[PDB]
Amino acid sequence: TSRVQPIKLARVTKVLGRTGSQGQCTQVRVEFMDDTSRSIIRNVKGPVREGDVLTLLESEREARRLR
Amino acid sequence: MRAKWRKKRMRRLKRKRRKMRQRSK
Amino acid sequence: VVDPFSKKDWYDVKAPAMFNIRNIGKTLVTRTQGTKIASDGLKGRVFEVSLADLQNDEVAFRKFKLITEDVQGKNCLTNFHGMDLTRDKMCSMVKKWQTMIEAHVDVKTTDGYLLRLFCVGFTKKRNNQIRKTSYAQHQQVRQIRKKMMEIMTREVQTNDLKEVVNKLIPDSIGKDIEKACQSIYPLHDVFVRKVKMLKKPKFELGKLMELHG
Amino acid sequence: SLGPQVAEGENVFGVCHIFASFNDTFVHVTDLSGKETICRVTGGMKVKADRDESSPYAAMLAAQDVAQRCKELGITALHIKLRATGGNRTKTPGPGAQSALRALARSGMKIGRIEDVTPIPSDSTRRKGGRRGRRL
Amino acid sequence: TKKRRNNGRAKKGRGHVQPIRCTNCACCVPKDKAIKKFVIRNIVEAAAVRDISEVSVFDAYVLPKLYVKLHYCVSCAIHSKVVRNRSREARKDRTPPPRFR
RNA sequence: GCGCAAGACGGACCAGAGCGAAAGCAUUUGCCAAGAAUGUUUUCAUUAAUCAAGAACGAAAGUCGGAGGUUCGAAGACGAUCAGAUACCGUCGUAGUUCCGACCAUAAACGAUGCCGACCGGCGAUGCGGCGGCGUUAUUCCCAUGACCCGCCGGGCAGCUUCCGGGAAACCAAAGUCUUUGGGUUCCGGGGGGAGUAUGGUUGCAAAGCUGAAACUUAAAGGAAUUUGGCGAAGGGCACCACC
Ligand SMILES: [Zn+2]
Repeated sequence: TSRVQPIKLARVTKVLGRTGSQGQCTQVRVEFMDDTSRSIIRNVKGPVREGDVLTLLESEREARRLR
Repeated sequence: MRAKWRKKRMRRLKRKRRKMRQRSK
Repeated sequence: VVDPFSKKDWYDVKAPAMFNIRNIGKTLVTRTQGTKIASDGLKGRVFEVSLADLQNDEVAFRKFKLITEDVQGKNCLTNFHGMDLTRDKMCSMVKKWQTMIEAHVDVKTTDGYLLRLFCVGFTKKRNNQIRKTSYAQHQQVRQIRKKMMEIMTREVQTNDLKEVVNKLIPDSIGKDIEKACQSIYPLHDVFVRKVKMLKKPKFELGKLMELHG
Repeated sequence: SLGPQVAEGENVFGVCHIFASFNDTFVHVTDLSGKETICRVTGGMKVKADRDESSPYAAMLAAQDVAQRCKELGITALHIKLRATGGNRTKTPGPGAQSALRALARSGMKIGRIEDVTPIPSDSTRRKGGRRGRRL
Repeated sequence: TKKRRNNGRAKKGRGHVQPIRCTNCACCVPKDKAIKKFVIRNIVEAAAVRDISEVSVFDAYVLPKLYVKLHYCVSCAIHSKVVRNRSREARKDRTPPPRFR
């Protein structure tokens, strides 16, 4: 690896439709706090609302479709 | 057996019959 | 294994004085030891640079080729090697329901430099036009191409390298092409797509020195 | 890496070629000439199984490694030369070009002109495969 | 029976056209029969444009575009779901599919 | 990244556009020869239409003799896949693919629709040639030419629509003017299989091409369309006798 990445935390804003082969995960718009205009879309499973935050180990991947 | 491969098999049989006829003159 | 970039010096590449911006960037080469002289690695090198990085109030869809010839000290004096166009406009000007005219010439300047100019021309659709075809006859295309060849032949035979590459910075050749082909059929996008050289004469130090001011 | 330059007056410009295919990504960095390179890191050097060579994560790791090595050397700005497989095979770039470019953008470098250098031919050479193509 | 008014292609007085190759496959298909798709794309996709403009030295830098032309064999086109089968009454619709964004 | 050498090909422009009897034809320019349509108050006066015998051209593959062989690639050599896999897939690779000279005359050579000629509705368009007209442009005046716009005529590739009409229907402005049955003319089919097979003739270096039966066996083989049907077909929903 030769590098350590700090743990980045970010707040979701809007929940899209549920994706996955078995439909086990949701798709949300994940928005950071280092810049107020930096909002990405990632994949998260479990019950997700609008307002809770997420813990992001790897903060530069976008979302994914059914494949 | 479709028509083209039947034609190819018939051609091979015709070649064998022609060869045995010309060698059995 | 020893670090290979301990023997690398950042040189300076210099545009000729006929351009506005002189400093292009920086390159590097291994030091001299035996069979590898440091000046040889900068002998043949082609720089694909942009036009808006070369000039100030000019467009950004044209590119130029600059070749180094000799180094004096820590400076790489460059020379004209060719003119190209960006691929984005090259596949953005082409559209359906229109035709193309292309001409290529083997013209030589008034000095010992021989060029090869390529040109492309497209179709203008009129403002009050309802027809979507916008095609043309074949003899009109031949006449437009003939106008292109005589314009490109006429305008560079009386001039040298400095004057033709000074004319290459605007589109005056393309403007004269699209103004000559007005009574035949209208053209809306005329540009010089490519410039190539075939004949290279004996190198002269004084001509390159006077090319840099 | 060293010289009489200053880090505040100007910036060092290089040219990076991104070969993206559907099998591997080549995150290459050359000088302004393009003749002599700085470091060449490929997407297969990071992952172990080749199925992850076409993954965007391998291209991000290779781009981050070559970008940290280049900004350790002292090159700050890059000119993009994106290139697909080209020829008669495929005109569409690979899946790792976007991830490699984003990893170069997020590493702290600077980005100049962007252009595509995919070798499109003038209908030259017969393609790989028969008249009926690949059957699957 | 006769499925279409034409023969699934666009030759009326020619008899022969030059062949082209598929993109997903290597199938030799005639030019006027293949389902062309001239897609217009750019370098970055939706959200990397902000990061590119933040890292771009030139202010108000216009982004380039990628122009390729895609030729498909009809089996590889239907398997890629770019064209779908239609009903017998609604087959005779030569209008293009509507674009919105 | 800079150059060299060889062979092949002509992308985007390229369309239900053009030419050609058909097979077919796409880098710029030069030369030779031919042709449709348009224009004509020119020329001859029935020279016309279809066609046994015969004649020209005829994709790719195949054969003989050369030069050349970049890529692709029958046969072959392997690696996986699989119960078997000398198949789909992947890597090499001989003939062949390219050019010349001599052959054969075969295609779903298909618009699966012979050629000539008369009649029989409408509409928007396209390519060519000719005719007429408000306007804009080749910078401001005039005329002719090109470029737009508005219409007409003739030939053609097509398209939309119609309860002309036809058909078993799919459909066709011809596949209409057909029992209210006759415009001229060439070729060609009498249930299916045997069979495009055997012999004979002819042609070809060869492979094969043309001509082409019979005994015997069979009550069906087929064309169009309708309704649940099944799709390892597509588009939307549902179920803890399904899954997460
Ligand atoms: Zn395909």
